[PDB]
Amino acid sequence: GLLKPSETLSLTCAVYGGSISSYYWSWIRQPPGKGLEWIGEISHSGSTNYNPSLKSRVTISVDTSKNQLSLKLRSVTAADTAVYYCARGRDCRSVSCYVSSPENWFDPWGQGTPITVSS
Amino acid sequence: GLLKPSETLSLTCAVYGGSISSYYWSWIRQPPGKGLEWIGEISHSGSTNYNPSLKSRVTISVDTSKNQLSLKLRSVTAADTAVYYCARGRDCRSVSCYVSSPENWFDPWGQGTPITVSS
Amino acid sequence: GLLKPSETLSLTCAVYGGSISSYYWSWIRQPPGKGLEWIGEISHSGSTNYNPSLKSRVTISVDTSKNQLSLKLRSVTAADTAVYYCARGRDCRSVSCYVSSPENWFDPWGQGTPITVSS
Amino acid sequence: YELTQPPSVSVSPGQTARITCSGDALPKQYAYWYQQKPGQAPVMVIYKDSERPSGIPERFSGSNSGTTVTLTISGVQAEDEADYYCQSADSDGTYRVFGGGTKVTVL
Amino acid sequence: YELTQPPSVSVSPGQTARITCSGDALPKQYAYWYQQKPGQAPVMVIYKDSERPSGIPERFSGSNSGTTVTLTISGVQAEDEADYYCQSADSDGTYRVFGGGTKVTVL
Amino acid sequence: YELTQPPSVSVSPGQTARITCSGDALPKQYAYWYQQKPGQAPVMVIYKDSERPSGIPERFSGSNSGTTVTLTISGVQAEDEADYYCQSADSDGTYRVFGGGTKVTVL
Amino acid sequence: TSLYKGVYELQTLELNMETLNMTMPLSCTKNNSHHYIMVGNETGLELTLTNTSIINHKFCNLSDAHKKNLYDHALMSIISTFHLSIPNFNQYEAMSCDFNGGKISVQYNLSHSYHCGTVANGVLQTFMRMAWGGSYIALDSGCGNWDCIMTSYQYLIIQNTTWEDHCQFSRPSPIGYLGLLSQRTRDIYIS
Amino acid sequence: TSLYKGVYELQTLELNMETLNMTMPLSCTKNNSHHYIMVGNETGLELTLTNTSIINHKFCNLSDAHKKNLYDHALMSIISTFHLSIPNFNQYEAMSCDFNGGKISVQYNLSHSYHCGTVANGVLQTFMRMAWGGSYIALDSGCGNWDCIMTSYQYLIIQNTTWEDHCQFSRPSPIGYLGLLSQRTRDIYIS
Amino acid sequence: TSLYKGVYELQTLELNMETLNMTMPLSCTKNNSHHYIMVGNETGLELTLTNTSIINHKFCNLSDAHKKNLYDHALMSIISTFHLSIPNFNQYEAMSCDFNGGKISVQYNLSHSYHCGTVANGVLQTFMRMAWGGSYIALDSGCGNWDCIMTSYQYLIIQNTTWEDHCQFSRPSPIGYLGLLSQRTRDIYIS
Amino acid sequence: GTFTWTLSDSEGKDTPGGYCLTRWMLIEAELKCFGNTAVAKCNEKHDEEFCDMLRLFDFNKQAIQRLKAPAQMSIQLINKAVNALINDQLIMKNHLRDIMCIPYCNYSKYWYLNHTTTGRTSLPKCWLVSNGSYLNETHFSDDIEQQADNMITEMLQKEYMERQ
Amino acid sequence: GTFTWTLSDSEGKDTPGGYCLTRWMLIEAELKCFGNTAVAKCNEKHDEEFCDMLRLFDFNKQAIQRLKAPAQMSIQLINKAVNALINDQLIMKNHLRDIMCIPYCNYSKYWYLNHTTTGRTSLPKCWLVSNGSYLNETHFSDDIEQQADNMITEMLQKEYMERQ
Amino acid sequence: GTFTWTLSDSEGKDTPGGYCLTRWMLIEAELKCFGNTAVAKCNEKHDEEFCDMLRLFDFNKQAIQRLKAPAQMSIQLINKAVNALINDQLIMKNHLRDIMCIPYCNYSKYWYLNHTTTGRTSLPKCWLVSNGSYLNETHFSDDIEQQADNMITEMLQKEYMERQ
Ligand SMILES: *[C@@H]1O[C@H](CO)[C@@H](O[C@@H]2O[C@H](CO)[C@@H](O[C@@H]3O[C@H](CO[C@H]4O[C@H](CO)[C@@H](O)[C@H](O)[C@@H]4O)[C@@H](O)[C@H](O[C@H]4O[C@H](CO)[C@@H](O)[C@H](O)[C@@H]4O[C@H]4O[C@H](CO)[C@@H](O)[C@H](O)[C@@H]4O)[C@@H]3O)[C@H](O)[C@H]2NC(C)=O)[C@H](O)[C@H]1NC(C)=O
Ligand SMILES: *[C@@H]1O[C@H](CO)[C@@H](O[C@@H]2O[C@H](CO)[C@@H](O[C@@H]3O[C@H](CO[C@H]4O[C@H](CO)[C@@H](O)[C@H](O)[C@@H]4O)[C@@H](O)[C@H](O[C@H]4O[C@H](CO)[C@@H](O)[C@H](O)[C@@H]4O)[C@@H]3O)[C@H](O)[C@H]2NC(C)=O)[C@H](O)[C@H]1NC(C)=O
Ligand SMILES: *[C@@H]1O[C@H](CO)[C@@H](O[C@@H]2O[C@H](CO)[C@@H](O)[C@H](O)[C@H]2NC(C)=O)[C@H](O)[C@H]1NC(C)=O
Ligand SMILES: *[C@@H]1O[C@H](CO)[C@@H](O[C@@H]2O[C@H](CO)[C@@H](O)[C@H](O)[C@H]2NC(C)=O)[C@H](O)[C@H]1NC(C)=O
Ligand SMILES: *[C@@H]1O[C@H](CO)[C@@H](O[C@@H]2O[C@H](CO)[C@@H](O)[C@H](O)[C@H]2NC(C)=O)[C@H](O)[C@H]1NC(C)=O
Ligand SMILES: *[C@@H]1O[C@H](CO)[C@@H](O[C@@H]2O[C@H](CO)[C@@H](O)[C@H](O)[C@H]2NC(C)=O)[C@H](O)[C@H]1NC(C)=O
Ligand SMILES: *[C@@H]1O[C@H](CO)[C@@H](O[C@@H]2O[C@H](CO)[C@@H](O)[C@H](O)[C@H]2NC(C)=O)[C@H](O)[C@H]1NC(C)=O
Ligand SMILES: *[C@@H]1O[C@H](CO)[C@@H](O[C@@H]2O[C@H](CO)[C@@H](O)[C@H](O)[C@H]2NC(C)=O)[C@H](O)[C@H]1NC(C)=O
Repeated sequence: GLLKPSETLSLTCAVYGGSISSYYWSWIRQPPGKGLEWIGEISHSGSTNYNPSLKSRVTISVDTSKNQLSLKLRSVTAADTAVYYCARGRDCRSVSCYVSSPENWFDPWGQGTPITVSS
Repeated sequence: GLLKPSETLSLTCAVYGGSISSYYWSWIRQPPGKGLEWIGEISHSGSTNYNPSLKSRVTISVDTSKNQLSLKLRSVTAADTAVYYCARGRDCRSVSCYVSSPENWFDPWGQGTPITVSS
Repeated sequence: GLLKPSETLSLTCAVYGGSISSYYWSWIRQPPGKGLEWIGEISHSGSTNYNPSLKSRVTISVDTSKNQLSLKLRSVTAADTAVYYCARGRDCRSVSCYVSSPENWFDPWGQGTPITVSS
Repeated sequence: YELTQPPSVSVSPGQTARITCSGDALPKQYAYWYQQKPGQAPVMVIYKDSERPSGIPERFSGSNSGTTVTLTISGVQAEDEADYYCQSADSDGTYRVFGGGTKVTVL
Repeated sequence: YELTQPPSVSVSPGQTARITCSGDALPKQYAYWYQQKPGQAPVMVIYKDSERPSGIPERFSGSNSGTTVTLTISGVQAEDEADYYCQSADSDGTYRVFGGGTKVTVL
Repeated sequence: YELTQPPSVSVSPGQTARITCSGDALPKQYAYWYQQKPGQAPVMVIYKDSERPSGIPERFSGSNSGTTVTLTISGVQAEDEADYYCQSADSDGTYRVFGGGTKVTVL
Repeated sequence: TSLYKGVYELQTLELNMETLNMTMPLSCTKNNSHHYIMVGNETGLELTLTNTSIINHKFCNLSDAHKKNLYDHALMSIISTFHLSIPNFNQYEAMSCDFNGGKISVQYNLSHSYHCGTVANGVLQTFMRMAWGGSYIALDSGCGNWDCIMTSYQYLIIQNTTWEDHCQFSRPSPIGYLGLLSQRTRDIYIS
Repeated sequence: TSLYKGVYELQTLELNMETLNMTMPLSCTKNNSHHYIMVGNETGLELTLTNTSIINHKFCNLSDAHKKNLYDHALMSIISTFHLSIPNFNQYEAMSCDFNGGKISVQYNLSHSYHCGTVANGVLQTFMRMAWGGSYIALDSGCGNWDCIMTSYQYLIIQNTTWEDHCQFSRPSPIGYLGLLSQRTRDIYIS
Repeated sequence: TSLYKGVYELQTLELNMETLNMTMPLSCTKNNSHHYIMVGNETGLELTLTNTSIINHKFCNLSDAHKKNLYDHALMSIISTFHLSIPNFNQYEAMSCDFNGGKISVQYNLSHSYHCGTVANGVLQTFMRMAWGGSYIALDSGCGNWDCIMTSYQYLIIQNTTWEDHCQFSRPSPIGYLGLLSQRTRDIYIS
Repeated sequence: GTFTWTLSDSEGKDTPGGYCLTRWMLIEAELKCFGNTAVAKCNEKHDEEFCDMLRLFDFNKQAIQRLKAPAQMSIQLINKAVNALINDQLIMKNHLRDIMCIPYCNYSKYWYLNHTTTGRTSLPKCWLVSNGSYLNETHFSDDIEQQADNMITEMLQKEYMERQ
Repeated sequence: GTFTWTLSDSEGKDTPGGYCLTRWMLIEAELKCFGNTAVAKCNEKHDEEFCDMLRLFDFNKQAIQRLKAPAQMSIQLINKAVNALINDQLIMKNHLRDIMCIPYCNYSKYWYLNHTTTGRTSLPKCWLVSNGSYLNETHFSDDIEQQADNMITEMLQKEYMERQ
Repeated sequence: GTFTWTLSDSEGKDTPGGYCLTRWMLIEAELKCFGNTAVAKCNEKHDEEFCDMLRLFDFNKQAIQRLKAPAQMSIQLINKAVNALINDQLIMKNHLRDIMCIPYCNYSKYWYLNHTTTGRTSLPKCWLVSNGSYLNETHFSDDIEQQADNMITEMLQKEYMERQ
């Protein structure tokens, strides 16, 4: 929907699916007319990484009782208008990648949810 | 022979042979009508082990000047009536078994010496 | 030439060549009518060893700006009359022999310079 | 950390299109390529530097030469007109970067 | 720590007698078997779980199945009537235990 | 530390001369042999215990037997009349010792 | 269970570290406020995080305790290990003791300076290590904090107790104590 | 470069130990008299060999410094490592300090007894190790002298400074400091 | 000798640890009451188990000894190793010293409390280790006793002596001393 | 300094060169024998939590059988003996893992692979702990598969050495 | 006690099982990837200066990514962690070499051999220092040649194991 | 931390890569050379008393040849250098053996097997001590036989590697 400049954006990839163990789920956005920007990712262990320029305003989490993946972005000050997407990423079944993985990718994409920010 | 209840029993397997280096010598007794009971054993290094229920009353030693193996049992209070035997056991030519050996056996047996305890 | 008993002897194997990196250069002397005596040696790293009986009076060094190998012997008290020689020795291209070498030899010899010590 | 892609290429139908991507972390990191057609989410076309995911036509083939990677579309079809993007992580991993995106037109 | 043996078996002459012994330390410890006839000292019959000592007739053969061990006397002779005992050490070694003893009669 | 050599040997022309050298460090240290003719510097004849340096005639051959080493001159020529010396280091290395020197005459 | 490669069964093993009691101190966790170190059987120490002080002395008369020598040496050596292992412990006013008749009682005041470079996050690191494998529940902290460790409690009290089986939250292990033996002389200031 | 066996190129690698600044102290040498230990960024210690004293107290009031606790703990732990690592330091009159407002200033008098079994060749061994990989230029000694180490300077002064890039003679390295962590309790006399 | 497998001769080797004298202290046993630690040549320490005291002071004025600095530093560092390595040494009244003119004399009273958790079985463990490989003859104990070690003697006296070849019961070895260097900070109580 | 303690003889009948854990050392109260192909590795590895625990348990066995009982329980023996028995830097490793929020070993639970026809097993690996509990198998099944391949490799090496 | 720290995953695309050094760790500001045949050796060797530095750099990477930034810079983490990361006796070795006037490693410069067709490299060795400067190649070319033969041997062993 | 000291070159003429013990280090006053097949093992083993003594003796050789003589005899050099030279946990191992009434090494006497045709020898093992004296050969001849088989195995491995 429509957000005001000081509001928090909350998106859940309930439609696509999420919080599936063994996978590193991630969020990506595409401002209209622009290329793709990575927001952040969450490992099956709950560990996260965020785009360093965005990090201070963003939370990615998984609700394991609901099996829902969600993004919360604070202070959505106009510039955040974009289409937001989930992607499933790589799996992990080893200890070494449990909390961090040198690589990931975005194989299936969660359709895309346009977000408009205005006043 | 005959022992009184507060006397010490002293047996030497001089007849069979004993205190032969490399072997773990042991003492066994058989109360009349009963099965066999292990008393204790001595390694060629002089180290010993005793039946835990008997231990506090029993000494096994080797006199290396005499080449004689002997048993001393204190407070021989009637219940100790039994035939007593020596057995040669296993040999040892390695450091690991010098003072203790996980296993032993009783291959030759030293005939048996009936002991009567009474008043 | 001729030296007095309290003078220092200074010889340079400029004619033969010297201070060539990778080699252990050495000095040897032969008192007239006698066998050969080792004086000392210097490694390409500048490290030296001297005949223990002579050591306190002898310096061996290399002048790397001049490419000259030289010997200085103090208190040349008559007994030092001898023919003095340089020898090139073994080479070294490994760390282990840089400052010390269990073995050496004297393959080319630097002709020989007779030294007379008198008053 | 940035990846560089040409903003566009053009290919006549039946010819081969090549789009490239470059960056310093590429000798260590794998590139992945995605295809986005107007109105949809991107679909992965090349996995790791060269491997083609199931469902992707044989026309698509990737390769690399160290600090650069590329996607080759052989026998380009009108069906292949799209915006293609590369991504790879930074030298230390963690941060994932998409390139600018190359518009591939089929004339 | 105890070893369990049946108190007795009976075998017709020419048949096979089997006496068993069981305990928890047996997968780690070896059993030894001894034969005692009235009036004498026991003689070892089976060494380790199965090996026959020199001088012992071929009739005697041992075996094991983990926590149990056994002595088989094939072709039992009247000569084999005796009290047979097993022994083994406890789980940690050190303490040596004899079983109850099985009386083998030859009927 | 000292090395022992005979003070002299004599050989008729065409015969074989042998000069020896001994010492305690020799099982560890290599000996080297030098030839000195009157008026010149010594020239190495045998390198390590047996190896002949280039330029040295085939007549010269060394060998060792543990604490002793030797130089054999086969087919001695008048050209070989000289003072021959052995050297080796002490047991710990560092100190280099020459032997007394053996005068080899060719009669 | 399940087979790997069609032939290897995955199996598990759990160790009974209780049998190590006769040679090594064993550290247990009961709940957020109570942790225990048992030495052999019969005795041991109780480590309690509380809001109630027991000592208000501001004295720790160790030289007197040593002269009298009525204390159990096996407990005193655990305490000196604990104490000596606290990094940068430069606030002695934060530590009070009462050694009396052999009774051991040591109280650390975590509210003294109450967050890096404070008393509490020094004392609590040693605590976390000695009661490791359970003590983390008592700290008001998530993971990723190696220094700035704080709890809501004001005092850490160490007292001698009797043996009882209190290993309800986590099992006994000699590991915390043994690990601290290598930290005894690290991060100790001059005078 | 050159090829070994006709196929192996010899190549080199140099490490940038500057990136280790955020977790470990890095020791640099500027010239014969000035050496530095940087801790993170912003601060660190300056080790100076001089002929000018700064402290003439003959007191080192550590207990007062500890009570006030105004000093940077990361620098104090470097100093206690330095001090405790000095072998056979039995001359306390050779050490003066001035801890004031958190200011750190420690002065060792090398001219006190000024050559084996002296003060200077004790203090200078620790110095040589903490400033290793550059400090050798400050010693009036050739190689082959493990004990009788002397310099011409009279004082070794340790003071807190600010961060500046002073690594002119030799590059920063954590190795000197890390090596000293194993020497903290060696060669320390009784009382 | 004998051949194994018909081809391998069993041969022996004995080490001459005397040549290690110039870099390491060497510990010897002469008889039940006298043990020695030689340092280089010329000097060393004598460890004597006796029934005759030499010091009746009940003072150990180390700070005075340090201020005067007349003692041999190589012997003082052996003594501080010995002392600091004694586990649970909480009885200072059991130790008297007389440092005078550089003279070293230290006396431990083993009869002070005279059997686990006593003075004697603390001091004697360090003794057994420093004089290891011979000292066992002086202890009134069989094998199997790691703690309750007692002797019949009342005092352990450590004094400086001159070099003499006293290695009659057992050969010199650096091993006892070197082993103790790892025990210097273990089992030392607080204050 | 590296640990030096060696394990006592505790071989199984079909497990020579190995080491058997008796029931009092195990929660399950079962007797478990590991062979020499697993046990020998404890003398080479510096990083195996299982092997260090194996030494602490063996130490206790020998100390209790060999030494006379003390008056009061004392811990001097372990304070001096500990570095000969375990790698104290493993404790530090697991401690750092814990702090850095990485799965760590708390030394109580181990897993191993056991071949269903031969009885040959791997040296037990520590089951790791994260956020108060044990990791699921689904979080480390790739490491388990690697262990299965390491065992297959070793079996093949054995037969090849048989070919001489 | 022996170091226990393991390196994080930092594989190159053609360098699996290895470890890549990113540009900020190197003076040259280049990316350098070493394979598993060099890196694996760090878990066996106790005497390689390169491997210990490799652990200190890896430690920093993980500590900075995993731990929350401190208030003021503290060195408690390294004072406790250091023995798990490096062999402190190498520092002592190089220190003694220095004192005894023997070429020593000051830990900043390393050399390795790199095969011109395959890209396979040796584990870097420390370039040694003596009398204020680096040793010339002409003073250690025999050690370099030995390293070249060790690599040839290993390559041949690999093909032979391929023959099965 | 693991020892780091390396032995100096002391090869015999027919014993390259080995290490020779000169007469002043031996009671017998004989020169004894051990080959590389025995000596190389000292860089892998953490538990060999002989190898640690070999390092202490080598240390002395280098310290006396490389360092200037001190004023008065000082032991600072060993107090700092010792852990780089020996495993202090072996001292602890032998100490615990002694206390627990188990034969222990007191570091003075060693034995080895020497092949009568080739001169190849084993790395010396410590002759153990119990109850004030040395153990008889009759108390450890099975360990000697095992060493003989280990040497035979190694010889065969050598020829097999020759077959390529
Ligand atoms: C590791 O474990 C072993 C086994 O326990 C232990 O070995 C023992 O070491 C001691 C010390 O070296 C050995 O003791 C020597 O024994 C000889 C022989 O003694 C017998 O025969 C004599 C004959 O006269 C009898 O009197 C004696 O009672 C015995 O029956 C003695 O001769 C030795 O004494 C001399 O040498 C000593 C060296 O220090 C001197 O201190 C002593 O005063 C004597 O010196 C005189 O004679 C010298 C002759 O060379 C001469 O040079 C001197 O100037 C002077 O005139 C000494 O008592 C003992 O036999 C070994 N036991 C064995 C192998 O079973 C190790 O010591 C132990 N630890 C270490 C580190 O190795
Ligand atoms: C403290 O520890 C030091 C070592 O750290 C000991 O000092 C050593 O003492 C020994 C014994 O005197 C020195 O040993 C050397 O023995 C050589 C033996 O020679 C052999 O060969 C000749 C050949 O004709 C035979 O006759 C003889 O019988 C032997 O078989 C001597 O030759 C050595 O002499 C010196 O001079 C010659 C000639 O100039 C040189 O070639 C030698 O290299 C050497 O310089 C020597 O006597 C040993 O060298 C000493 N070491 C050191 C470093 O000095 C102390 O004895 C010990 N202190 C105590 C109290 O025990
Ligand atoms: C890490 O552990 C915490 C505590 O156990 C988990 O958070 C709890 O989740 C349950 C639902 O499963 C809630 O009912 C509790 O109220 C939560 N407790 C707290 C303190 O938040 C957390 O989910 C775990 N993390 C992961 C990735 O599993
Ligand atoms: C352990 O050592 C003791 C002391 O050497 C041995 O006991 C001595 O034996 C001799 C006879 O051989 C007697 O004359 C002595 O009187 C005994 N001394 C003591 C103190 O008892 C003991 O036999 C040795 N043990 C073994 C198994 O050999
Ligand atoms: C060891 O280093 C010193 C100092 O760098 C070298 O000595 C210098 O040599 C130059 C000529 O190359 C002279 O101009 C300087 O005056 C000398 N300085 C000093 C202090 O003597 C020395 O040559 C080097 N040793 C070796 C073997 O190269
Ligand atoms: C803590 O230790 C003290 C000292 O041993 C215990 O108190 C003693 O208990 C005995 C029991 O017979 C009394 O005779 C002493 O008089 C008591 N001494 C003191 C100072 O009170 C105390 O009980 C222990 N604590 C616990 C919980 O058991
Ligand atoms: C050494 O440390 C002292 C103490 O932190 C520094 O001096 C303080 O500087 C602040 C700056 O805002 C002042 O407010 C304090 O009053 C000063 N305290 C004292 C005791 O002077 C000092 O500047 C540092 N040294 C250097 C070279 O920076
Ligand atoms: C123990 O050390 C003391 C101190 O060095 C020795 O006594 C000194 O001996 C010198 C000899 O020239 C005298 O000048 C000093 O006056 C003596 N000082 C004292 C305090 O007596 C003492 O001899 C040494 N002990 C032994 C056995 O040699």
